[PDB]
Amino acid sequence: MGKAENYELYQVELGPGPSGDMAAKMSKKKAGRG
Repeated sequence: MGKAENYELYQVELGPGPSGDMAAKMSKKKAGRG
């Protein structure tokens, strides 16, 4: 059975980086005191 093969593959097909579009864009936008 499949879990999310078409799920993650769909995200990588939409934006560029898979884990670089949700917490990374918000980490630099609101980092300041890190």
